Parts: sequence; structure tokens; C-alpha cells
Amino acid sequence: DSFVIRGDEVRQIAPGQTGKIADYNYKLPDDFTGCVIAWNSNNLDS
Amino acid sequence: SALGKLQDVVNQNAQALNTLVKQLSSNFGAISSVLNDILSRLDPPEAEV
Repeated sequence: DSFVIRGDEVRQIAPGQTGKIADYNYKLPDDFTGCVIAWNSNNLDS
Repeated sequence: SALGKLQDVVNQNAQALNTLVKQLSSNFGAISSVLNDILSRLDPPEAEV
């Protein structure tokens, strides 16, 4: 699952994490198994 | 205390059952001994624990 997020609130992507993104946009399950990869793409989008 | 042998069985059974029921009011380390409170004041990830 690939998309773009802000510098902050990246920590909201986790099992049982609260936040507007995690509560209305993309909610991971509590029993998730897998990896989360974040890397800066500012000069490719800003 | 003539019939004490018969009375002791009743007393022991009632006392063990009373202890079993009273054990429901202990935290055992949780925040509260009431299940609904700790499931309705915490997120599920911590409610589980």
C-alpha cells in the first residue's frame, strides 16, 4: 500500500493507533503483520 | 455442637462459595475489577492487556 503522508502523523500508521488519518483514511488492523516504510519525497512533490 | 459433623460440611461449602464469589471484586493488577469500565475507558490495544 503506497501513498503520501506528512512529516508528522506518520506514527499514526500502526495497529491500534489513533489520529484523523488512522480514524478516517487508512486504519491498520490490531493484529497486523508486516512492515511500514517511510522515506522523504519532498523534492518529487514540492 | 452435637450435630457439628453435619454442620461443618454446610459451613465449609457455603464459605468456599462465598470466597469464590468475592474473588470477582479483585483487580489482580488491572486498573479496575469491573470489566465494562476497563473496556469502556481504554483503547482495545490496552483493553486487551
